[PDB]
Amino acid sequence: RGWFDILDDWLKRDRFVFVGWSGILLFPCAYLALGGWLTGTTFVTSWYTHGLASSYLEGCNFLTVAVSTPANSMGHSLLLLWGPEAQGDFTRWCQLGGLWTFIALHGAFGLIGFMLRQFEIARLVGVRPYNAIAFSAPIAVFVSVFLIYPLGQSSWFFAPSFGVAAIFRFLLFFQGFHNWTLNPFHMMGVAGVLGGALLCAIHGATVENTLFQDGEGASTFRAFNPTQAEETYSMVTANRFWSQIFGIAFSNKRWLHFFMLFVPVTGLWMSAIGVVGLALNLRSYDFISQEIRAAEDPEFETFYTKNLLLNEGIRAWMAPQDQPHENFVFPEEVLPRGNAL
Amino acid sequence: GTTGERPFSDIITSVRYWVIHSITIPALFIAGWLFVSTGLAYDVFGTPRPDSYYAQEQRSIPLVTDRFEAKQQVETFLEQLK
Amino acid sequence: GGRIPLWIVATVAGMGVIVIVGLFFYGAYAGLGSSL
Amino acid sequence: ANLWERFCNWVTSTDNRLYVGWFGVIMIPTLLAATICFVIAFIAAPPVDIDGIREPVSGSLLYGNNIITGAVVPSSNAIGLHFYPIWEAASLDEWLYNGGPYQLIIFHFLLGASCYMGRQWELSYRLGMRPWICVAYSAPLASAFAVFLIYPIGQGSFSDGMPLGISGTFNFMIVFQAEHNILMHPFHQLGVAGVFGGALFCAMHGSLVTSSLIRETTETESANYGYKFGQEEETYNIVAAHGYFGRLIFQYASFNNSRSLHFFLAAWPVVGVWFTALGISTMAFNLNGFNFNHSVIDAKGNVINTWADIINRANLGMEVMHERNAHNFPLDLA
Amino acid sequence: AELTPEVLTVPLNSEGKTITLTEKQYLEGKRLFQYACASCHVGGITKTNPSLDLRTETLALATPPRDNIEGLVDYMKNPTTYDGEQEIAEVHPSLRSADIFPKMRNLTEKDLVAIAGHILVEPKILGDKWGGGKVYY
Amino acid sequence: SYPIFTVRWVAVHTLAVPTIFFLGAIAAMQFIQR
Amino acid sequence: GFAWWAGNARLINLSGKLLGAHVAHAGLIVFWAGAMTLFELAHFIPEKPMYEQGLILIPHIATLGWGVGPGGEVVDTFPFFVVGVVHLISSAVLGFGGVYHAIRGPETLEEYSSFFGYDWKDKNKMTTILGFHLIVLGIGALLLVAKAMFFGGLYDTWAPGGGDVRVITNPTLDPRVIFGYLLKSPFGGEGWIVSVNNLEDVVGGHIWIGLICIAGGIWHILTTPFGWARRAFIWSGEAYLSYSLGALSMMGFIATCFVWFNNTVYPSEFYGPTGPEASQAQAMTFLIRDQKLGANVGSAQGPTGLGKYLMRSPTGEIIFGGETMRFWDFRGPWLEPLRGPNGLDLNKIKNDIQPWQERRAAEYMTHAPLGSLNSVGGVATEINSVNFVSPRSWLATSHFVLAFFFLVGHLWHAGRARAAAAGFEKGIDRESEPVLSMPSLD
Ligand code: CLA
Ligand code: CLA
Ligand code: CLA
Ligand code: CLA
Ligand code: HEC
Ligand SMILES: CC1=C(/C=C/C(C)=C/C=C/C(C)=C/C=C/C=C(C)/C=C/C=C(C)/C=C/C2=C(C)CCCC2(C)C)C(C)(C)CCC1
Ligand SMILES: CC1=C(/C=C/C(C)=C/C=C/C(C)=C/C=C/C=C(C)/C=C/C=C(C)/C=C/C2=C(C)CCCC2(C)C)C(C)(C)CCC1
Ligand SMILES: CC1=C(/C=C/C(C)=C/C=C/C(C)=C/C=C/C=C(C)/C=C/C=C(C)/C=C/C2=C(C)CCCC2(C)C)C(C)(C)CCC1
Ligand code: OEY
Ligand SMILES: [Cl-]
Ligand SMILES: [Cl-]
Ligand SMILES: [Fe+2]
Repeated sequence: RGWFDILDDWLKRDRFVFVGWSGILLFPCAYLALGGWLTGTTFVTSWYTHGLASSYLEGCNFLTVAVSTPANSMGHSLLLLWGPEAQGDFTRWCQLGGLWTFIALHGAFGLIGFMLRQFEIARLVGVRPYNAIAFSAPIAVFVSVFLIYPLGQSSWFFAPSFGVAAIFRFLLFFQGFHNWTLNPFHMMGVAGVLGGALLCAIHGATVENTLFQDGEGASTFRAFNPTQAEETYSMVTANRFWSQIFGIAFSNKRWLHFFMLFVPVTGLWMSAIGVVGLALNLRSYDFISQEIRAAEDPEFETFYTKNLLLNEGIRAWMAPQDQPHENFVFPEEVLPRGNAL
Repeated sequence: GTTGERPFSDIITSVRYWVIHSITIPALFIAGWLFVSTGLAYDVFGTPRPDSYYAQEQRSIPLVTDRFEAKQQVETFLEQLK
Repeated sequence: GGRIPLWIVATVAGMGVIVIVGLFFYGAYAGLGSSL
Repeated sequence: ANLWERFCNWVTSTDNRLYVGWFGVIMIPTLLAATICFVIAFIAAPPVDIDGIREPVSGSLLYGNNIITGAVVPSSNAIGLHFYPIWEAASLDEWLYNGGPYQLIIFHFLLGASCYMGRQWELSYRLGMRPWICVAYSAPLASAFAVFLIYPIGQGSFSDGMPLGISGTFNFMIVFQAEHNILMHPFHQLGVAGVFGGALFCAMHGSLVTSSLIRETTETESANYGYKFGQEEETYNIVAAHGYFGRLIFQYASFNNSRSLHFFLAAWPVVGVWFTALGISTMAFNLNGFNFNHSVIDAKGNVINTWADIINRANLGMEVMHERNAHNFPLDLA
Repeated sequence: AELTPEVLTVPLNSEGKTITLTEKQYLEGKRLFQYACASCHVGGITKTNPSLDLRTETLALATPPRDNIEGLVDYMKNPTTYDGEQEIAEVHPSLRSADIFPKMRNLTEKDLVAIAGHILVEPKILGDKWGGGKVYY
Repeated sequence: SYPIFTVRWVAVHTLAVPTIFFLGAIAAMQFIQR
Repeated sequence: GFAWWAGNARLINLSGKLLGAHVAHAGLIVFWAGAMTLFELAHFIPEKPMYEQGLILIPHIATLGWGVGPGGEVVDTFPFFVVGVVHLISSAVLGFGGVYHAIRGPETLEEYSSFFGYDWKDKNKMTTILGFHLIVLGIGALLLVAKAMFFGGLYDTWAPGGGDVRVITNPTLDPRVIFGYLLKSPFGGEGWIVSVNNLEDVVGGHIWIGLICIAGGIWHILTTPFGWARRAFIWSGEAYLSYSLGALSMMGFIATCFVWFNNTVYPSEFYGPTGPEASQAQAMTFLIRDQKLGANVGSAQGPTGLGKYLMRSPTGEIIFGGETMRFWDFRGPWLEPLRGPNGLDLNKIKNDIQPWQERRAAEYMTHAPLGSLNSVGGVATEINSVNFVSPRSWLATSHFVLAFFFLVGHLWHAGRARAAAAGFEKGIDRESEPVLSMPSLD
């Protein structure tokens, strides 16, 4: 019972906000990632890295504020405050995009800290660590999108900027440049996210509409007690209903709740794999057979060829302002356009 | 089902709490206001004022184009405004 | 202990939120970011 | 023992392997008609002149498509919102060229899906359940009405309804963003939150219940065998789950009432998807997402671009290219 | 950059005399342009006839030259086609036709000067954006 | 018997104190003119 | 039984308090109509079209013929003021009775008087209350007939000369016309009852509706529901509410389409042009511009091979070309002079387009009902400048939302009324679970 055990004792005291050993990593990094984002979106410009206003101070609103990525000329610099680019000048550090690496790096270590917290609390309380395992899916998404993806590209500049409309721009970039909707790993992610939301709604509704009458009130919430041994709804009636409505139904309460873990976690993991490919521009952009036929046969048209024309418009029309370091000058006559528009 | 801290509902309905915080809250609000109205926020963060995004006859973004001269590039852009 | 009634704390706090948020929406039409 | 009463008893019987019911009397023929026509069209339909410009778009497998590019193509812009059944065409060849199958499918499907919702009410009544599962289903159903019926109504043409295909869906999405800025519309933002949050809570609830399963099996067998269908006792310890999750955040951020918890699980994605269905349904009448194009200008009046202006550049690209041969005049008003 | 007197200085007539607007006049003219003109002329284009814009170089080549305060004030009273050959008051808003274009009824002589001044100042600020259309948005 | 200063007290003010300061700064911004 | 968040369900069997809730709520409705009208009038500027000013109630009054003259010019704003003040004043009386019956008046009515008291299960009394309200509604429809025929008439956008207020002397009574509308297809070119395009049919329909409602009111005062009706319905207050929720839903969906397509009882002078109208006007505008330059718009082949300006509809009618081919069912007063028996007449197009038609098309094309949630007018890629969202977009979207939620409300209360009537709205009886007494499916 030395100083280590005495510190263990204090970290694991049952208090309003549990601390734990994991709290030493989690709480500084979470607070700084969050405080960095609120500071930047309130006060900090993107004029020197993007040619964009991005703070409330500059006139932006909650949808258009962002902590924007550093200039392309920084490469993948860590952009440490004390590093060779800002050289300890706090003001220059903000203007060069240092808050972006600050937030991304502290956010990453905060995510680690949060998953360790899930492990730590589960061990102390005595439950299996499946909530921590499920949280692997948000972690894979964050690291694949915010770190691996720009590390495969020319610079951090092409990572997502931390803002509502900046993320909207990220979506559209990925359509026009990567044809990301065509990518089967994203499609598997879509099915996991929408399948998860389906399972969430259908399961909640089923329980609430197969309840046992355990009180007399019209509000049925009051008729549950957290220490009761009895199931509060009828699995047997729920199974009959869904078997006759949909053909098949759950019959095992454990499988059902595991499947609810499984579906959205797996979906997110699949999309992360696809973004890892896009780090290398390894896209599912084209179908070669469609392109060979369409090049030879000007009457052949599909929704696939229709969408590539859309992608080509996006690229030519957004690239000069979206990639200002490239000094794209596209004269009017080269811009792709249909008739009249 | 309590961990020993004082309940929140007891605190915010207490007179002493409001004695302290009817001062501490407006003071913080006033401090934040002054941070902006004095212009200090522009200076601390390097955020352009409405008159200093461009030079008078200038329509080019002052974009940082060098990794290790970046700090100096910003500084040269700023001089060209004054 | 239980001096200031809770329902009065909620009303005044809630109207303080309304005031601050309303001022942000007024600001969408005036000054910076108003398009004018 | 009257003949009509015997039919009535069979329609509403709770002993049929699949419940029929009065809603099912309509649902079964309309869904079969829609399904059979869709499968046949997807495999074999000839190209359709969706935009009414005599430029047919090939949608089916036999005409050079795969699973990802294929579609049942929306009906001709020359038809607009006119009703186009088979018997209004001079020939099936005409009806196919003009996209008649799409109308037949979406009308039969929306009817059959609406009766699907009614059927959910009806069986709940025959089994002595509470009735509101069908209310959960009204959120996906409203979303299908929005992209198949409401949006064409407001825009004047089923040619602008969502195609019955994978790449056609993405086409619909891209064009929708160029013309309505849906990303900047709060009801779509609420839909994302309902769908993201729904996936989140699905994973949360699944992991918390799985985390607190009571030990009932050995390590050599699936834990799932620790539950037997219809057992009276709960299979996990909700107080242990509450004790874990309440400490993960703080105590009062965790449920200990299972009814409240499952109602929350029901309500969040259902309401979020109601709003996103309403978003499509109101952008049908061209009340569009927030426009902050050139909202920031400097002391001289120079435009200071924001991320909203970058979005607009991408939207402009989609605008100028979509349906590249169908516009003769400068404004794409529908 | 700021709204300096030099940018606020625009030609008064073809002879070469100039006039220097105030910030107030510029802001007034911008409000009035939005009220009475922008539904067709937003950003210096013409929605119902895109061949003709409000760019200064276009206005300079109109007959009656319209790149000056006088020429623009006269246009708002008695608009003509681009070659000067016909009066178009019955299809284009003007004081001469304020009975059929009721938004022109309560425009005073100084309102016209402010509107004209806005049209002449704005290309000095926005460059190609003014009258360039969606390419430059 | 309740303590006044706790870990909870710290966490609360860690968030609440800069929040009010920020609301003050953003409020002032609504009156900035170009 | 009910929690605070379902607290108004505690009113179900307190007829006196429930009366106060209804009457107080009616005062809220009349209050909004009063205050909104005054707000609109305080903000009104006559030199600007109503639809550039965000008005939705003043256009409803103008349509009734008050305040407007030829062309829809506002000539006198005092009728607007009066309509708003009288509504505003009346909301005090309804508020007064509402709060009295909710707080101080008798909590239940059936002890105080057998006339005003009711049991939800009393089918005779319930149809008597329904009959009284049917008569009121039938009177309501005849007031519109009265205004149209005897008190100055209605605004007629189709009136020769640009539109004007017109007394209706020959309302349509032929039931083949009136009920013919109820049986037209809702699809394009037909439009169900939304296609009503003249005031004689409008006024004639309201004579019919008033008589039918009054007749039905007397019918329901005098009878009780037949046995087939008694075995087919649920007879409870929540069931009745759910029926009305379904009815309001259906009516909101109809109203949405009415304001989106109809330019007769929603004149474009007041509400701005319709989607189809503005799209037709753009083709008209550039037909006019190009033809003035010397273009032969009849013979001009466009990029696809279809006419650049003019083409055929699928049944042969000459119509405007481009994407607006979808909108050829549009009919409007500024366009109909150009229509001959085969559609648009090329001789009239070459020779007979008037300046007022050029102005109107230019105006409508530049006031198409497109705009952002923050009221930036135009397509979604347009820059800030024009503060405009069509009243038609505002009225269509708002009422689609309301109509949708009231359909959900119908499902909610219909399913609950069924469950409550059969005795299992609170959940399944553990000792008598129906499925446990049923044979298994396999
Ligand atoms: C249009 C909205 C509306 C209306 C008309 C009503 C009306 C009513 N409600 Mg409901 N209610 C509503 C919304 C509404 N409610 C909402 C949104 C909620 C959710 C929070 C509830 C929750 C709720 C609960 C939980 C309960 C009711 C009950 C009641 C009834 C008695 C309330 C009472 O005695 O309070 C007494 C309140 C006071 C004495 C305070 C003063 C209130 C006055 C009337 C304010 C009016 C001011 C106004 C300016 C006066 C103008 C005067 C001028 C005209 C002369 C009454 C008929 C109760 C009930 O059913 O009882 C059996 C009940 O238990 N309501
Ligand atoms: C539909 C709404 C409605 C209904 C059903 C009732 C029903 C009732 N009220 Mg309530 N009340 C209402 C509205 C309503 N009231 C309003 C709006 C007010 C404020 C003026 C009141 C104020 C009020 C008070 C102060 C009292 C009642 C009382 C009563 C009871 C006896 C009334 C009686 O014998 O009158 C007999 C009938 C008449 C005298 C009718 C006279 C002619 C009327 C006014 C013509 C109606 C005008 C027309 C049809 C429509 C309005 C015009 C408008 C559209 C411009 C009865 C249960 C009494 C009660 O409960 O006793 C304990 C009582 O003291 N009421
Ligand atoms: C608010 C209006 C209202 C309401 C709620 C009621 C309610 C009622 N009426 Mg009354 N009725 C009314 C107005 C109303 N009525 C009017 C104005 C008249 C005069 C014409 C009548 C004449 C009347 C008669 C003659 C009878 C009733 C009866 C009944 C009861 C059974 C109704 C029923 O089965 O409907 C369900 C509807 C049907 C079974 C048939 C529906 C056929 C319609 C036309 C289908 C069309 C719907 C379509 C999808 C939507 C488009 C519209 C279409 C027409 C184009 C019920 C209590 C019955 C009763 O018991 O009276 C004692 C009865 O025999 N009513
Ligand atoms: C004429 C219309 C009508 C009427 C009279 C009723 C009446 C009733 N309903 Mg139904 N309901 C309706 C429409 C209607 N409903 C619609 C359209 C829906 C679908 C959304 C529902 C959905 C519904 C549910 C899910 C439930 C009821 C219930 C009830 C009962 C209790 C209501 C209560 O106390 O609410 C109290 C009021 C509140 C708690 C406040 C509601 C706040 C709303 C949601 C916010 C709206 C804000 C708005 C968008 C503006 C925002 C601006 C900002 C400044 C706020 C009562 C019998 C309950 C029941 O079954 O009892 C038997 C119940 O559980 N209703
Ligand atoms: C649509 C209804 C318009 C409104 C409102 C305004 N203008 Fe216009 N303008 C319009 C057209 C169709 C044309 C071309 C007319 C022709 O056939 O020659 C114009 C032209 C002008 C010009 C001349 C441009 C040039 O010579 O390059 C000017 C200076 C002009 N319009 C000004 C103007 C003003 C000041 C307005 C508000 C009071 C205004 N216009 C409104 C269409 C429309
Ligand atoms: C970065 C950095 C740092 C840090 C910092 C920090 C930590 C910060 C914090 C910050 C903060 C911490 C801030 C905050 C703010 C907040 C805010 C600004 C909020 C707002 C909100 C609101 C607005 C809300 C409202 C509402 C609504 C709207 C609706 C509903 C209701 C409510 C009420 C919720 C340091 C120093 C290290 C240095 C380096 C750099
Ligand atoms: C029951 C209840 C409730 C409700 C209530 C209600 C809803 C009520 C209503 C009420 C009302 C509804 C009221 C009203 C009022 C009104 C008034 C009081 C009026 C007055 C007016 C005036 C005085 C006017 C004047 C004028 C003139 C004459 C001219 C012009 C100008 C002016 C405007 C100035 C609640 C929820 C709360 C709660 C619970 C209970
Ligand atoms: C005014 C006017 C007019 C006229 C109108 C009319 C004449 C109308 C009528 C209308 C009508 C005449 C309507 C009707 C309705 C109906 C309905 C809406 C129905 C419903 C039904 C139901 C809902 C049922 C249900 C059920 C079943 C099916 C089974 C059994 C059970 C029950 C009962 C539940 C016109 C257009 C010319 C013009 C304009 C104005
Ligand atoms: O977006 Mn663009 O807008 Ca609605 O129409 Mn006009 O063009 Mn075409 O028919 Mn399909 O698409
Ligand atoms: Cl396309
Ligand atoms: Cl076109
Ligand atoms: Fe569960």
